[PDB]
Amino acid sequence: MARTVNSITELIGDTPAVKLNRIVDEDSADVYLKLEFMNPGSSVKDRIALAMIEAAEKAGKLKPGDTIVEPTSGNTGIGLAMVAAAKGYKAVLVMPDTMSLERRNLLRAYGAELVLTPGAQGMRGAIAKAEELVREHGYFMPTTGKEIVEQMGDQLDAFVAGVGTGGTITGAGKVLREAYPNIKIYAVEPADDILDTSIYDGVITVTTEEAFAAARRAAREEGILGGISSGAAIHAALKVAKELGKGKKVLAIIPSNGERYLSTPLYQFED
Repeated sequence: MARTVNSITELIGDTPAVKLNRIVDEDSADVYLKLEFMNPGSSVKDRIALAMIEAAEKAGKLKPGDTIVEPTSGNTGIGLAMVAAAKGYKAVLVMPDTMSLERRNLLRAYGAELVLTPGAQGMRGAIAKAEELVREHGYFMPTTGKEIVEQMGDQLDAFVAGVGTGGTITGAGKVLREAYPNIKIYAVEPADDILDTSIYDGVITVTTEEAFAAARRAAREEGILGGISSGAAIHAALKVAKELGKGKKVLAIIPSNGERYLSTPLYQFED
C-alpha cells in the first residue's frame, strides 16, 4: 500500500473518497467526497495539466527540455508549472496579472517563466499574448471516472461536480453512465443532429452564501477543508442526497484545498 514511483506525476490521480458522517441528515442518501487536493499539486487540475503534456508528447510535438507556452490561470497554472518541472520542459505561462506575489513565488519556484497580461482582459488577453509569442518565437502551445467506479463499486446514484472542473466531468461521465446506466449527473455553478445531453442531466446553482456555509461546515464537522467551489459542490451534493433519500449514494468532487484560499472571505473571521 505504501508506494514507490519514478516521478511525482505518477502520483496524480487515484484520489480517495471520504464518506460524510455528520453534516448529512438521517434521511439522505450517503454522500462521498472525492478529495482532488490529495493530488501532488493539490487540485483536480493536476490531471488536465498532465494530460495536456502527455498528449503533446504522444503527438511527438515535444522533445526533452523544449519550451511550451500556455495561456493559463489559477490551479491549472500551478498544475502545469509542477508537471513541466517534473517532465523537464521549460514552461512559459501567460497569465492574467491578477495573482498575489506569493502565487508568483510558487509558480516561479517550479522554474516557470511568467508573462503577465492585463488583469481586466482576463483569459482573452492571455490567449492573445500567447498566440503573439508563438508567432514571434515559435514556441509550442498545447481516469477520474474509472477511479470512481472502483471506489463506489456496484452502486452510485448521482455524481456531482463543479463546472470549473470542465472536461473532468465530461470525461468521467462516459465511464460512469456505462457502469451505472441509471446515474444522474449534475453540473454545479455559481449563482453569479441530435442534441447530446450525455455530459449532464441537470445544472445546480449555488449562491456564494450557500457555498460558504457548506464548506465551513464540512471543515468544522468532517475535517474536510475545501475551497469555495468545494462548498458549492458539497451544498449541491447534500441537496441531491436529500431528494434521493436513504439507501442511495452520491459522490461529489472536491477540487482544491482551503489552504490555498486563506486570503478570501471563505475562512475570513471577525477580529
